[PDB]
Amino acid sequence: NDLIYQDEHASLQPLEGRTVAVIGYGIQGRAFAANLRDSGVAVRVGNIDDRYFELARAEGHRVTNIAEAVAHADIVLLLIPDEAHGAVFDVDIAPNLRDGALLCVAHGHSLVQGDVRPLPGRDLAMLAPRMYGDPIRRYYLAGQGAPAYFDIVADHTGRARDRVLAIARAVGFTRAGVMALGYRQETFLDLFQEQFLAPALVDLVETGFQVLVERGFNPKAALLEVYGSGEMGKMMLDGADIGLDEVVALQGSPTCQVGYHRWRGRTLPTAVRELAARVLDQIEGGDFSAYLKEQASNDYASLDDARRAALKRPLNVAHAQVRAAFRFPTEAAGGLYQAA
Amino acid sequence: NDLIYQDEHASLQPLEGRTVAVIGYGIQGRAFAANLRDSGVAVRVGNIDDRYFELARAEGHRVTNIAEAVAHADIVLLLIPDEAHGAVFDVDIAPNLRDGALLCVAHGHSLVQGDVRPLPGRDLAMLAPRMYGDPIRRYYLAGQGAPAYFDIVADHTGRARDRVLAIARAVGFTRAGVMALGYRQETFLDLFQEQFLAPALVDLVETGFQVLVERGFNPKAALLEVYGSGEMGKMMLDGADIGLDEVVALQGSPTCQVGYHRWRGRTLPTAVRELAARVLDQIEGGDFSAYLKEQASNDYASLDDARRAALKRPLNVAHAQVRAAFRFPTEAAGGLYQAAQ
Ligand SMILES: NC(=O)C1=CN([C@@H]2O[C@H](COP(=O)(O)OP(=O)(O)OC[C@H]3O[C@@H](n4cnc5c(N)ncnc54)[C@H](O)[C@@H]3O)[C@@H](O)[C@H]2O)C=CC1
Ligand SMILES: NC(=O)C1=CN([C@@H]2O[C@H](COP(=O)(O)OP(=O)(O)OC[C@H]3O[C@@H](n4cnc5c(N)ncnc54)[C@H](O)[C@@H]3O)[C@@H](O)[C@H]2O)C=CC1
Ligand SMILES: CC(C)CC/C(O)=C(/O)C(=O)O
Ligand SMILES: CC(C)CC/C(O)=C(/O)C(=O)O
Ligand SMILES: [Mg+2]
Ligand SMILES: [Mg+2]
Ligand SMILES: [Mg+2]
Ligand SMILES: [Mg+2]
Ligand code: NA
Repeated sequence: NDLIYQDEHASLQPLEGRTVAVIGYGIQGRAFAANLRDSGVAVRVGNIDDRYFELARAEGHRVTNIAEAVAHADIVLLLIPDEAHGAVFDVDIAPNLRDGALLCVAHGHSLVQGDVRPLPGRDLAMLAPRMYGDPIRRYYLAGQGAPAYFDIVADHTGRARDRVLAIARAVGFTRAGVMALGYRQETFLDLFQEQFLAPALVDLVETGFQVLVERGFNPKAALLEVYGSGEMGKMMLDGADIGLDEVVALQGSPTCQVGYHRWRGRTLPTAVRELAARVLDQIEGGDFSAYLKEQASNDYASLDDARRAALKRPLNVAHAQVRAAFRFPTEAAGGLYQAA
Repeated sequence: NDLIYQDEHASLQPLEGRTVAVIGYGIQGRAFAANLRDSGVAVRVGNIDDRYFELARAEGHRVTNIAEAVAHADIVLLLIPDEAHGAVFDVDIAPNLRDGALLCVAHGHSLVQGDVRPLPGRDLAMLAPRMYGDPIRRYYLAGQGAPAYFDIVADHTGRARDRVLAIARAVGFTRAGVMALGYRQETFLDLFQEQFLAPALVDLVETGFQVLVERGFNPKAALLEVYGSGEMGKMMLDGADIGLDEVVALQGSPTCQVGYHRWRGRTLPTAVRELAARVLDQIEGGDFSAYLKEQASNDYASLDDARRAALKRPLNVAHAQVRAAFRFPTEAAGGLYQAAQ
């Protein structure tokens, strides 16, 4: 039976007189660092000598190297890329982590790989948000939050749970719900979303766009319908609330609803389900983890090549033409991470 | 090259001293009515004797039967289901449409089928928003808009275009962009999104949930990752702004990016391409239109059954379980259609 913590199940008492070192000031680090400060938690940033160090200083944080941040903290949040956990743990964290100190990862990968490990006298946990940085930050400022999963891997102090959930509460996850889930399950689940679901959603949008273009439809209009209008985006985000079939029922004309229900449950052949299983086997079997380590140890040059190639795909050429000629509703993001 | 109107390309001058009859107070009707009212346009609602009639009165609109609203209007927006257009046009609109009056549809279907036709002495246009009612209304109140396609079908007065684009500005569509597109192409494009893409997107989310649960993953966690968390919804909506591959490049960890690009462009078999082609054929050759008419004739009895059947699929059973347990952040839609500035 699932164990889910909300605001009534956590407090900031565990953080009284304690310092949190946010290690890394990237997509997660910046949001955690911002939300912790605004919740009145004493917070530090530990970062290498790169652009994120300068950004942290620009947004008013105490910033040092990782070793000094860890040395001066009761709670350490390791929010750097997963392939870099091993070296930073062995060289910078493990040697400097105080007795009774808590170390938290935001993803189970490094724990499954044995790159981050329990240490005598210290607490090890996962607090893994189900959302990226900007949304977590905007939700927090509007008195809301996104969900998280947590796992208490090692608890020498016996106070690991209260401290992990106090961190979750300070960053806002308890406003949605923080659910117990093993670090190993979170790893395979998270990598599945990234490797099957997300690529497949975009491939499907792209297939809609490519067929419409081949069949002589206006490319701007084809792009707009398949996601560019924001309509498929809204259906999916409104669907998160009330349900996907329920969005079509509430919001679709009878013409739309009859069309939708003619093909609902019939569009995908069994080969899609079978690829999903192949992707899961690769994640669980160690094949992905090996591929990731290869792709990593060049400062991700093969990823740079892929990101640049993607921007010249027809869909993305058409996106730039539509966005130049159609204004999309956005919200000002300036000072979003400065003190509330 | 495309014809795309924004705010600097339209004005409210063509609506000075003119009345708009909104026919229907549904998803589109309620949104048009509110945005028109708030933009300082005199508006009336024409509606049959159902709950939408009472809703329009409760939200403070002048409501009558369709015939009276049309008879007292310079511009008429036909915002009822597409299969009801034929009988309402013949009985309520055509005999009461003033000389020099404009009739607009928000979808090209009734025009393709010939159920709404040009009338001597009058203007006929399509103004088809690329968005449903709630977002249209929320965007408007934020000083933003949804995109729309327009087509001038008949222009007796010579003022059809100015008036269509005037309505578009009043409702907020020109804050995004209003593009000239033929009613026939809008019909097939709009139906294709509804009949191929939207089902495929939900079928794919469903496949994700099903494979995870059948391999013994926590059902609540599986539901959350495939859409329930809002993350995949946020990726698609943010992607509308900056691009889908760009969202993953800006917001995804290096782990996420390496995984995404390992399978991006390799997930779908050719069968999904061929299905989209099959759906376009059914739409273009009149097979869907025949199907919709058989469906409409039953008072949408089959639609009621499928809607109730869908609530019992494991995905939607897991949805209610997740939503009872996790709080999802949403704005109060309660005041959304109340009078504004
Ligand atoms: N991307 C997301 O929104 C989410 C991230 N996570 C997890 O959170 C953690 C942080 O991920 P992101 O914020 O996306 O990462 P990111 O790509 O934004 O990481 C940037 C930060 O990592 C530091 N960094 C990078 N390589 C380093 C190295 N070799 N040594 C030291 N510091 C280094 C940079 O200085 C910078 O502060 C990861 O474990 C990730 O799996 C999980 C949930 C959501
Ligand atoms: N659903 C959407 O978000 C969008 C709809 N459209 C188009 O807008 C038009 C309106 O569709 P929705 O607002 O979604 O429909 P809806 O299902 O919300 O329509 C409800 C309204 O239609 C009236 N109505 C229903 N049957 C009627 C009949 N037989 N005679 C007279 N009035 C009747 C009701 O009294 C009520 O006012 C359609 O042509 C549709 O294709 C296009 C763009 C977006
Ligand atoms: C409910 C969403 C997915 C579709 C709404 C839409 O854009 C239409 O043309 C219609 O419902 O007829
Ligand atoms: C950017 C979206 C699709 C994913 C963000 C997320 O949930 C992760 O675990 C990650 O980036 O590593
Ligand atoms: Mg994730
Ligand atoms: Mg439609
Ligand atoms: Mg549509
Ligand atoms: Mg991840
Ligand atoms: Na429903």
